[PDB]
Amino acid sequence: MRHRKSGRQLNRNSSHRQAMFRNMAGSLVRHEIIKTTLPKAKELRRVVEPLITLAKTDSVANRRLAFARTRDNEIVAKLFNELGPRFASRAGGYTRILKCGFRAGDNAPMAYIELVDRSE
Amino acid sequence: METIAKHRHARSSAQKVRLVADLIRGKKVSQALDILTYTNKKAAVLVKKVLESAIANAEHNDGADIDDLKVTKIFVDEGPSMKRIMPRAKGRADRILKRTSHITVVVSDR
Amino acid sequence: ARVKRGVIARARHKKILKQAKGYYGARSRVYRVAFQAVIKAGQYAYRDRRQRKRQFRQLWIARINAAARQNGISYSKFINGLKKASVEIDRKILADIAVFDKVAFTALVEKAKAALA
Amino acid sequence: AVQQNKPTRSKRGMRRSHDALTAVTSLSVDKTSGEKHLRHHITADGYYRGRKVIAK
RNA sequence: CGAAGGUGUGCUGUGAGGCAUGCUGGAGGUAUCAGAAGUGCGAAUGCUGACAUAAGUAACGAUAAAGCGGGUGAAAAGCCCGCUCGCCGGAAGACCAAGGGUUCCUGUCCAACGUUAAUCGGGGCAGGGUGAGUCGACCCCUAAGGCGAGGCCGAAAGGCGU
RNA sequence: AGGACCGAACCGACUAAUGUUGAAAAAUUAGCGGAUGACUUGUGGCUGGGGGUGAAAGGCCAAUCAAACCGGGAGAUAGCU
RNA sequence: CCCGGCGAGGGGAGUGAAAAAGAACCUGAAACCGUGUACGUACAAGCAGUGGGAGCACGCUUAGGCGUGUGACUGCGUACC
RNA sequence: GGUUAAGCGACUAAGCGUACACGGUGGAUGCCCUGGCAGUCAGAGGCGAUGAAGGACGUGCUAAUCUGCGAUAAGCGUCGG
Ligand SMILES: [Mg+2]
Repeated sequence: MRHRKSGRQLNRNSSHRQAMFRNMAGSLVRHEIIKTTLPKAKELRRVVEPLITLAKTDSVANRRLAFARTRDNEIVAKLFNELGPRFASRAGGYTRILKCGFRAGDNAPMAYIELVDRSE
Repeated sequence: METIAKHRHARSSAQKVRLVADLIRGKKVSQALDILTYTNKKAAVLVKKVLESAIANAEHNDGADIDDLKVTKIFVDEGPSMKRIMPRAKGRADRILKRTSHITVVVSDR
Repeated sequence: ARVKRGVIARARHKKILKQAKGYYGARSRVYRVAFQAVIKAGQYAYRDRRQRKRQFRQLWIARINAAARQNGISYSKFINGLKKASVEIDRKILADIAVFDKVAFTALVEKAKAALA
Repeated sequence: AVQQNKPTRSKRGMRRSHDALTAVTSLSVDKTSGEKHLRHHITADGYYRGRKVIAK
């Protein structure tokens, strides 16, 4: 009954959870701005920030391991080149969450999530 | 002087709208509008629209004093209902009820 | 000729509801319960029209017994002395005197005591 | 399981005492535009902590 | 200058009731005396219509699965576009018969419907759309079978049958 | 060659669970038997109620059957409620 | 004319004897659902009434202990066909 | 006047109950009928192969319906009011 346990269920099984985490993380790293629910972004952090930390070091093995996630060559290409130097001098906290109210369709807690600076 | 505005045959249950009407009964309009616009209910949006219509009615048809304007009487009355048939198991039919509501807001400076 | 009962029945229902205005919930709103409530209230009123005399007699006798007991005599001895003294004061006036006029009840009590001997 | 007697309106309204909604009182006050917004939330135009957060 | 009716008050009678009046109502009602009832409701698991109850509870209809950016739109988890993830793929694909009878396309809208949002739709309104010597139907013929002049039988109706 | 075997389409429902105001006025899921024949299916026709049909349960005859449905006798009758 | 979504709906002005006649349109009761006023209720048990009854608010009256509205408590009281 | 101790103690209604006033769904009651029911006085007591009763389809400046009519198609010719 959840004693020192982590990992939300999101009303999905492991395969769907992993797939939609992967799609969400790819969309975020592509766009640098995503609006979604609070738990979804909170669980996104634990996938994207380690991905950024892995991308901080550029190597063929590191690039292959990164490609094992997000299943996208363009996503990895954007990594190790753009977000690497930007977050090279940053130790964690690459993403931040800004609440923006609730949806009008299902009344779900909405929040924007973005990077630190976004170069904008 | 008293200003009266209302919405008739609104597609919402009387109890649901009454649950929101009691939140702004007797409160200041300036804060009542803020409460209505930040309440996560469809009936809240409906009563916000009715209150805005009443507020506009209290300036285009009335003289002045919008700041001290205060809501006095608010009540929701059940309206005509629609009879629909919802099929059920074993060939049984249940007459389902869709309830409409009349939302009336009474506002005056005093 | 066809006769419509929509006026006489309505008048009777209004009269019945008037007779049972304000008991509780459906009893003051539903005719089918209002009629039974009216009948029960009438029966209770008929019974209490006789019960009230007994209750007031009990109150008067309790007060008279208390008043005699402050004077140092029981109710039975007080009544025996009053009867032996040819005194025919009803217990309502006796209780009123005892409540309001102390000296009058004292005088009654020594007269009863003297009549006892 | 089904009822044996009809509950009164007193029971219905007596059950609904705890069903009353709660109303916010002190949402927030913006330090730049001075508009009401939810606590730890951005405003309508994406303002939080004075600086723009959404850039439209 | 206010009829019936409705809604309150007061008075009155052993009672079914009666009288007066406030308000609404806005046009018929009717004294006394006689006569005729479709003449008096609380029940009949009575019938019709309306409204409570459970209760704002279950449920929202196969555990194949959604997410992101942009656009219309007052409002987008559900509409459109693009990127992904997943499913069927001797089907959840395509073409027909039977049946349905315009559900097909376009423009327009959310009165009612879709078990929610709705701008969407097999929803409402208007317009358009179906081109055959070679397709099918039609037509020639025929089985099972149906009708059946004359004929036989049977009260009639009618049955069988060339 | 088999009224042969295993086993798909197809036919049927023997076992267990769910359901019992359900998705369904008998279904779904996991299993099951037959599966070239006494097989199944499409189309059209025939057998009409004291009758039809029936590898026979007195089963079915339009979600019903120890005598279908519709109208009439008929406001049948009820010593019953 | 205004709000509202170039809706629905509402409020003004006006016609209208009347819009408390607005197309859901004559008169508009009850069951049912609300708002405000007055009273009581968070230590009290049951066909929820009846008799007594302090108290609380208003009209009286120009005092005169009156009436209306509620009923702290108390004796009795286990619906109708 | 203050400190301490004891006793008494309403003013609170999240909601509810009672009476009143104001409202909503609800469409009974009151009034009315180019609608029915039963009779009286008279006619007619049948239509049709010279194509009946009854229907389909078309007919307007017509998108639909009712009614009339039938490619001469909400109709035409003659004679009367
Ligand atoms: Mg009442």
